[PDB]
Amino acid sequence: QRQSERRKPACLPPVGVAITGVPAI
Amino acid sequence: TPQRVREAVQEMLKYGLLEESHKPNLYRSALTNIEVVDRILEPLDLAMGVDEVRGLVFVTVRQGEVAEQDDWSHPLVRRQRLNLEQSLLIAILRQHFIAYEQESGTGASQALVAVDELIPQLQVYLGELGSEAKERNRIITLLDQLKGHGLVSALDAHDRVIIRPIITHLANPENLQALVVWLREQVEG
Amino acid sequence: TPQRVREAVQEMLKYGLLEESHKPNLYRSALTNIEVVDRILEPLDLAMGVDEVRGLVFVTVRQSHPLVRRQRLNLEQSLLIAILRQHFIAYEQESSQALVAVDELIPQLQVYLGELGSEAKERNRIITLLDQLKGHGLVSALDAHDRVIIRPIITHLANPENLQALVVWLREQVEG
Repeated sequence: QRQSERRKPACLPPVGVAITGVPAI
Repeated sequence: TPQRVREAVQEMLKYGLLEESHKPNLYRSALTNIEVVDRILEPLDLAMGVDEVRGLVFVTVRQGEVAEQDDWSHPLVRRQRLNLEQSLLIAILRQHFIAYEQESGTGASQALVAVDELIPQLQVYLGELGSEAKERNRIITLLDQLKGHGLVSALDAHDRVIIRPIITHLANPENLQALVVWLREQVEG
Repeated sequence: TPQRVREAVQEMLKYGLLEESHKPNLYRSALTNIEVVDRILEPLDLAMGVDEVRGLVFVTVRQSHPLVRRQRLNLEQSLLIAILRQHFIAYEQESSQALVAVDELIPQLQVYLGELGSEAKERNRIITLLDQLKGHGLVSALDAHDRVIIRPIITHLANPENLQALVVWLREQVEG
């Protein structure tokens, strides 16, 4: 019932990380 | 450097994963050149994970000598961190994937779950809103947030979502144990 | 492989440019490790170019590249690129950072694209063009006193082929 607790970040490594959209060029 | 190896590396880095069911040629090219791919990706601080049983080639953060690099401070990482609501939704989807995988045999099949089935289970924890519209909008927002991480896909015409097998590597038992310990410490004090 | 070298290479490839005024430590690390950066970027068909006059370390496609996308600009952007380039040339002939006022570029654009008859239209067009050039990383953020900062990359804007095309198009627009 607390929004702050529900939005507290957890610890899970990123899996299947794609490219950063574009090389910014 | 072989052209196929370079193309497989480019596609895998662009998308984050390669599936044999859709890209069998790229999957075989990257699978047969593990040492070359590792050598190429070593300067980038990245590592490659392969699941031949499920046919997937994904990219994760390479582990250095640093005890806690946080796996999120890598310059090439673009995505945001994960909170508790999305974590519970991911755990529920993992349970659904387990249920799908238990009674499965040979043949090409997909894990599809309707939203209405998922609504009461998440209402059990989060609670229930006055109107069904509010809960439906909240669930759609959460599903869009998780689709941004590539765990699911867009809804079809029959109000269903597809659970990608990548969650199997997201909810591997080591990460599950780590998150369980962290949440237990969060509750206890 | 040194951590500083990897960080400098990653940042340089992420942004495409490195300035000592912004990242002096990374600039020194890359400038003292030319051979290491060249070896790292060799399999990627990329090379490091150094401009010690302005401290600009850029990435050039050594040799139409898998990791580099080619996009063309319109005349409404080409003429503003010419205006900013000539302003920066005038500033560097005066011998820091080239400061160009927003009101400065209004007549230089109106004499070529006509007069829209409204100050609001001129301001909106100037802001949109400046933001479009910001998308390419050619200038800095707008200042409080309606001024922008021109980056040293304008010196290394492109090869003389694009400069000749730019001057030809500018002369054509002046002809009208």
